Amino acid sequence: HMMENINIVIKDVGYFQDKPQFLNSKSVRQWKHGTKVKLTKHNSHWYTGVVKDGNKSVRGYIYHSMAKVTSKNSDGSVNATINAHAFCWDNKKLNGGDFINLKRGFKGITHPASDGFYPLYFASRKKTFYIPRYMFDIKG
Repeated sequence: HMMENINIVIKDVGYFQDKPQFLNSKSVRQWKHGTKVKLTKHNSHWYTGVVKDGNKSVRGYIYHSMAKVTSKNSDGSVNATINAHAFCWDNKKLNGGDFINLKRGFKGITHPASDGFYPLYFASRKKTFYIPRYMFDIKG
């Protein structure tokens, strides 16, 4: 049994990445569901904001479906609540194509991936989706 499975759970967070992309980005923050933040609209699909790591200001980007806007500030910023969810994609670009919104706490099975693209086989679909490491925990 050289082949292995991994039980995974999708994190209870929204992803505030160092770039407005899911591939080859680092999390500046993984904000718990319900966290209240200030953001600015960056484009049709992304918000941006700034946080402090020590005295250093760091910019991040969060996908529109992970941020519920509750009010609009005069300076053009917005006040929002984080809506935690993840994604898996039918290709390793992690950008459009066929993708699925995975609910916070979604329980899945995957396999060791040397390239960091963890495969999810959905019976109902006839296809492999891919989830990056940073969107899930391994029970243990």
